[PDB]
This record gives sequence, structure tokens and C-alpha cells, in this order.
Amino acid sequence: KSLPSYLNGVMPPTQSFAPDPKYVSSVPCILPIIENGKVCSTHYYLLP
Amino acid sequence: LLRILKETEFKKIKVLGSGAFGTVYKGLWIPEGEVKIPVAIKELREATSPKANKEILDEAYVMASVDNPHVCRLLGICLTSTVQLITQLMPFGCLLDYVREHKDNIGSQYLLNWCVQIAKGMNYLEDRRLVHRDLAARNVLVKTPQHVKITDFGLAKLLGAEEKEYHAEGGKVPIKWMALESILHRIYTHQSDVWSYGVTVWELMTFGSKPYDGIPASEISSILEKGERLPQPPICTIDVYMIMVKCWMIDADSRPKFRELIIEFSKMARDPQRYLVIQGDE
Repeated sequence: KSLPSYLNGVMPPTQSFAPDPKYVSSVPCILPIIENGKVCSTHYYLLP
Repeated sequence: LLRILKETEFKKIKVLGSGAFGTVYKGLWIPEGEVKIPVAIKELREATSPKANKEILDEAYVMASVDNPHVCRLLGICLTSTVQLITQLMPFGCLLDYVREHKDNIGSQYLLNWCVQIAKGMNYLEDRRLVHRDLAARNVLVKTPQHVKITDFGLAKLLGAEEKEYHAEGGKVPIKWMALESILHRIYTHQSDVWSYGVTVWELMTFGSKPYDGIPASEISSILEKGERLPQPPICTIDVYMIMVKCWMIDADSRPKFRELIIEFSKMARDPQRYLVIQGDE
């Protein structure tokens, strides 16, 4: 009943609302935080 | 109205967490002419400019004054070489952990009430002219499973009299919770908080899933521009999902307002089973 049907309950990473102009915008430098090998996977460096 | 604490007044018993902001402690507070109060102690570790310290303080004065069930009051502050925010301990912990660990003890009623409670708290802060800038399920805390609270780890901003925007300087930032204009332009507004409310809400309904799972944060701004957004949760009817999605409109002013979010989720919360279909919750 308007619930999403997925194969075996599995979500895809994303779902597209294209070509709706409210969701389509009509590429900066993101770096992880790593002290050996990621002490935090939710935050990143944001540079120009 | 904001209590300045001496270092003698309080001690850190245990570490509870770390991150970009710094470190959270289990702690004990003894006010001066007294009772021991179990507290959390957040130690901010960013080497602050004058600009940065003034901004934290101003945020702190506001947080000290809050009187709303759904927002944590700043009990005190200890400035030295580091800022330490002292706040009432929440032993139940954060909401992200709860929904991951206690999925089976969560029905539609709990979930939509959490949504309302967070909206109410976030609206309260918007009336206080505070851009929170860090809403995630990793920063909503459980007082009790019926009652949840928003907190800050020093990153919120008070907007001056004729300011709509806050322009951040660069830092460590939660890309997958951020509105697109905060990534491209580092602009933070009450409406960018709305975006992050949506993501918060997605996390709840997916019982703690990692958003955009398997897509590196480096690619996020692209897929957003192309119209890709977080998928519809398995338990969600279309009515709920469409509310979440409207928070991720490109035009920030066109997104819902926390006011509307309260009214909307509050209606749904009077007939929860209509709007969230959860196994065994019938």
C-alpha cells in the first residue's frame, strides 16, 4: 500500500527524482580523516 | 545566565567518545556550596581563532538559556586552553545507537513522535536564531525511549539581527548529512538544517542505515545535482517519504519549515499505523 517493493527488502543506495527541476540542479575536494590504514567516517575535509 | 565553571568543580570519570569536534566524558559535577551531579563533558579541541571563540560563546549563551523538553540545556562552561561544555548525562545514549540495537522495541508510534520531538526542538532553536548545523541521529539523545533531546558539540551559530546565512570557513564536515548549498558554498541556514532533518528522519525509518551506502562522500554533490536522493524506506508509506524528500529540494526556501513539519508529523502520529507499516506493530 504505497510501500516500496524491493527485491528481498533490499534498498538501492539512491533513487532518482530526475528530471524534476526541484531536485535536479539545472565538484569540491573532499578528503577522509585517516590516522592509520579512519578514526571517523562521518566527517571529511572540505576544501576548494 | 550561563554558568562559568572552575576546573576544581568537576572531574572526568570516563571517556564516552571522540571525533572531529573532540571528546565526550562521563563526569561528575559538584556545584560550589554543596550534591554530585552526573554530567557529560564535551571537550572541544579545534584551535580556535578569536572569531571561532566568540562564535562558540554566543551559541553557548543561548544554549544556557533554553527551556524546552526536546533540547539539552548547557549547564555550564569551563574555558581554559580548551572549551568544555557541561551538560546533563543521558545514560540511554544516542538515538542512532538505539534504533540499531533495539529495532525490535520500536513501533510506528515511537518513530513519528521522535520526528515531532526533534522538529519541535529544532523549531525552538530557530526561534532563538540558532543554526544548529549538525543534526544527525548521532546527536539526538534518548532521555527515555518516549522522550528524545537535541544537543550541540559547539558547532552551532547565532545569526545576527538581519542575517539569514552563515558562511563557514572550512573544517571537518558531515558530507552525507549536509544540504547541497553547504557543500558547494559552505552556506548554513535554517533551511539547510531542514535538509539534515530529512536525513535524520531517513536514519530513523531505516533503523540506523548508513546513508548513500557505498557511495563515497566525494561523489555526493554530483548525484544530488543529478536528482538522486536517499531511497524510500521499506516501512514508509508514500506520504511520509514525500515529506522527507521535500526537505532535499535544491531551492532551500522551497523546502518545508520546521513549523510545517511539526503540524504534519503530529497529524500522522494520531494514526501511526496508517503511515508506517512495521512488522508485528499491527
